[PDB]
Amino acid sequence: RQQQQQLNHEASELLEIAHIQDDLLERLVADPRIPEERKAEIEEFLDGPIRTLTDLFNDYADQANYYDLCLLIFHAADFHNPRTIMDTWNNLINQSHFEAEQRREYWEIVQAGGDLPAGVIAEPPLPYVYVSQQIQLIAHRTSLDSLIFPVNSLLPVVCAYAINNGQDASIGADPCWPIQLFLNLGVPHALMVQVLENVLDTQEAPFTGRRRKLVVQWIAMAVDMWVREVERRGAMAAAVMGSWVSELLGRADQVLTQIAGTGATLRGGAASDAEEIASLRRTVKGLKRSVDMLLGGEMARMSFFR
Amino acid sequence: LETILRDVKTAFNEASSITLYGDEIILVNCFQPYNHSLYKLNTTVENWFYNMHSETDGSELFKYLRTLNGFASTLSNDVLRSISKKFLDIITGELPDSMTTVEKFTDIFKNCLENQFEITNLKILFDELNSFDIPVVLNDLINNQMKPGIFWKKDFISAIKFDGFTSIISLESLHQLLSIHYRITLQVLLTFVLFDLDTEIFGQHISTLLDLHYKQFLLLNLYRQDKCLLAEVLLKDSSEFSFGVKFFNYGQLIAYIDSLNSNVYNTENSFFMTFFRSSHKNIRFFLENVECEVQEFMFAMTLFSFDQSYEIFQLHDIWKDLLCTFTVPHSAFYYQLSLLFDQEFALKCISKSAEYSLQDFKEKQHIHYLNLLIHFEVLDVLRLGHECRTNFLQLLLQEDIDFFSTLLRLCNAHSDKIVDSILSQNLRSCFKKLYCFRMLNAAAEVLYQYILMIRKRKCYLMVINVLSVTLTDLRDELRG
Amino acid sequence: KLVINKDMRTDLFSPPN
Amino acid sequence: SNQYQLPLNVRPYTTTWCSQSPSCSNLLAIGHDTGITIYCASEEQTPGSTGLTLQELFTIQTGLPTLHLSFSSSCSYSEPVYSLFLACVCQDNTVRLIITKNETIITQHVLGGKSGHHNFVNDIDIADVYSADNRLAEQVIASVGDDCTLIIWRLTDEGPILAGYPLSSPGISVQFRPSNPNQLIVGERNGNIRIFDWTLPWLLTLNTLPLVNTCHSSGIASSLANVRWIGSDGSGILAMCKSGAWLRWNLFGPKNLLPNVQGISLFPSLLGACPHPRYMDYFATAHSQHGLIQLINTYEKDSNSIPIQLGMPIVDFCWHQDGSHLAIATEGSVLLTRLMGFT
Repeated sequence: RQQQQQLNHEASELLEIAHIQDDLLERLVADPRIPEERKAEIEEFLDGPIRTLTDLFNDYADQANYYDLCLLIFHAADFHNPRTIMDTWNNLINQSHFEAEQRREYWEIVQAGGDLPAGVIAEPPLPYVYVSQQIQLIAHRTSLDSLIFPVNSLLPVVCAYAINNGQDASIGADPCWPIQLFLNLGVPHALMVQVLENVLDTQEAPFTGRRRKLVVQWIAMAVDMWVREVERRGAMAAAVMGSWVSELLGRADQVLTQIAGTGATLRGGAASDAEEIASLRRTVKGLKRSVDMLLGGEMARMSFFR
Repeated sequence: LETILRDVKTAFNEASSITLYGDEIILVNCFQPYNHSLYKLNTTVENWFYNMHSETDGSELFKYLRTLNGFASTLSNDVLRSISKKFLDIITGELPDSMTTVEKFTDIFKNCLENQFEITNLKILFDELNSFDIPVVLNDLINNQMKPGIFWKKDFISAIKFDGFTSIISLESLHQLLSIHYRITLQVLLTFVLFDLDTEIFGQHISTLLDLHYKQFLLLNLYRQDKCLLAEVLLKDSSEFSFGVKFFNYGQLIAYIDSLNSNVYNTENSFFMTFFRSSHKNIRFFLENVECEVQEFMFAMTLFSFDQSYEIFQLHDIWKDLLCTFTVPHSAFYYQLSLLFDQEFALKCISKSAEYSLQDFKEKQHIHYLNLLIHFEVLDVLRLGHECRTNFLQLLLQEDIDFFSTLLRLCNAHSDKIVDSILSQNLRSCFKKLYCFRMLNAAAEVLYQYILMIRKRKCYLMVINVLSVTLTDLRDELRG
Repeated sequence: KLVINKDMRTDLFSPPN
Repeated sequence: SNQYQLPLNVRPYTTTWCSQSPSCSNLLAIGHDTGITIYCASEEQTPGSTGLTLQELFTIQTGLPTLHLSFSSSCSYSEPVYSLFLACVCQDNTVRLIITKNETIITQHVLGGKSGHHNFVNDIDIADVYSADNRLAEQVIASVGDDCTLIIWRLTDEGPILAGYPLSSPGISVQFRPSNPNQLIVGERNGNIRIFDWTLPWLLTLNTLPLVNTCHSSGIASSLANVRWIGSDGSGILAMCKSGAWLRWNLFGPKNLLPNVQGISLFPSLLGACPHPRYMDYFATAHSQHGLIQLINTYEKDSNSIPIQLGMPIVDFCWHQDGSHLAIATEGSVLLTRLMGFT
């Protein structure tokens, strides 16, 4: 069995590298922004024996700014470097945002009569939709167990992008879209709330001032899903949550009381979000109630008939 | 970095040619594109500044300034900074308005100057100082040289379009002038703290100087904090000259710079604080400084962008939200703060406001408080409160559903209509039977019987104990 | 085994020789 | 090193030994978000590696954050009962003196509002002043803030005497002179350093800004972190910049024309220097953000000694009076570490 596994493992690693190399070669040959003279040179060195991950990264993936394949390379190489990983995530998000904005612009010109730039093939997804498509494609290929998904660093960055680029209600997007994304991808509920707590305590920009209203809304949505999950898992077994989650919702209520007060005394006139915040207060209290009941004994009596 | 920056600058600035801007303006064009040097005719005071260790002759005022610099130049930078700070403190009230001038000067001396200079240089300075007719020289310095002129508009050609060149040349020139002013003002003030100069006779001058020093400091601070912003607020200050200026000779230029000086020493502070808010760190010095009702609120919103902020705000009484809050004018303010930090500050403010207040507002506040508490008792409180929007409560309890159960148990223990019914319905929506029983403490019995329609024995038993016809039936069933 | 070396590469956007 | 945990919900802000009073020098106070906690340091048998362990004695609840903390000479022990006097700064921008018998606050004085500082308070210190007859005549607290004010708060036999003095810039540190309570030092953010006789212009002002050796440019912003007296007669003055640049001046003989010595720490010093209570030439400074501590010798005996590196940020630190032990508060704990060389 040992000799079998060692060969199955060598073939699995070399197959992972080979697919990366094939994805690169195909993309480079098809890229409009690559001169023909270079493409023939790329085809010579990549359509043959499998190359090392260093070369694939330095000589090709990094030169062409294929940041998604850079991340797959950091995964195949067991690359321990959080800072470079996050730099690559930041470049991939920004590159995709600019590409989505460009395609929506070209569209708006068609729907208005103008002419596109020469050699531009004529309702493309909003930028936050194309961005999260990129995150999904990588996650399914790396399985979320990778070091290219440090949720403690990657979730705040994605939330930062949503704020600093208005990927919120103004354009008709769900303001909780970053949370939906990572939950559906299979991030455990406890880890989400744990990170969101750290976002709220440290107050790193842009998560500052009255925009912590949005952080509280994410916490509300995450805890809500967590409660639903626990209730579902209890019914499941008929046929972890600590007091820290309750404390976190209390502080969240205090943040909302602070934001509303500051909003009422702003220069130029009171803030327009008065009832929007009053609603969030009710939701947060409802969640603290549910969490308090579960913590107080209703969680050990979930498999029992009522 | 220090060195490379200096060298790169120096390189970029290598001289290449002369251009006579306007009629008579000496301009030098440098090796690096976008780099030019203007050579500006000095004003009187600037000539004094740039020729301390030279001017053979000089007026009385010059000689006086030279001797003041002769003493002040022996002090170190840390000492001088600590003295400047103290002069700010006199205006800010950090040195209480309650103190006499002599007392503030004594404070300053003991804390900043004592043991920090050579007594020999003090003697030199005192001697030299005794030759001057001080009131006259100070009069000429403050009321002629430094405090600029009232204008009846003296043709500063109004620019039709933004002129970036004259903009930066103006700002840099202003900065040089005010830096020089700053150094002079500080040296004179210094002489006022060191010697027994009648604090009543010179009371006017001293307060003018402390007023001027302060303004100087502020400007210079803003200059190095954000030049673009400073320029923008300083040119949108003058209405007819909103776009900028053109100058074709040295007189027009000097007159424009002086004009800006006037602006600084005399509507500006508000326009600039407003534009800024719409330089975080500086405005702390300058909300401790430049603030000393309106200043209070400014201090609040600035210190929020948390303990100090909340305290000040309460004691007294993003931009869009602030405007809304102002229009509303405590509840609104706290709600806004909570929203903006959504954290400790937020939660605290929200809770405090909610407490001070105690359909939409009520519900929102309640929900917020409950959520915050469950994140960090609260449940039972809110419930009893609202009882004394039913579906809302149904949803809140829906979120609640272990901690919730514990809280309910606690409430029941304490006790030993609408609320009861809602609870029963939610519970009806092992575990289930238990919760139902606990709450109803007939409903229990009914639920158990329904579920039954080891487990059997346990149920029959529980039923019999609770009841203590039914018992007989249960016994017969267990025996059958 | 991966080794990043941004120093000496080959200009991906320039032809050879 | 031995490590002693602070309570789970206690966030430390400040750590200081009671070196100011020999009766109580084994007392350690931690100011945190709900008050001030007192620990006792004892010689266990241990191994004589760290022959010193920490015993947590009690916790004084105040209900709000404590940012700065200073014991007074008035501290005493009795059998058992501790009689404490603490100066500190609270979240409401007040400066307070709290007098206790163990964890119970029997007495409290508060200086705040407009009568107090008009901005953030940056530092505080306390000394006991006795008359000629040698009863306790006054307790004197000095504090500095961002309102460009230095405040001298004297509590006397006939009651409180308050005085304010203006500063040319925000006050960032203050400390009375050792063996001479008549003199004190005040630090301005801008680099100014004031020597002051409060019994009385104020006597002297040095400045570190223009003195930077510039062999290596200390940078554009070299905000003054700290100035402290050194020696037991307060024979010297040490100033440290945020940049790590430090300078030392002595006060005796002949005429003087520059600072006596100057240098630069390997790292920035956000918290400033903590001079050794027994070896004038030595002081400690932290890279608080990465959790390293450099030990510096003024006469260059040092050659970069970094006895302490944690894998965590350092919140504060201070020397035990014995000169070989160090107490360090981190974000969730306090460590007592013994450097064998100083024994």
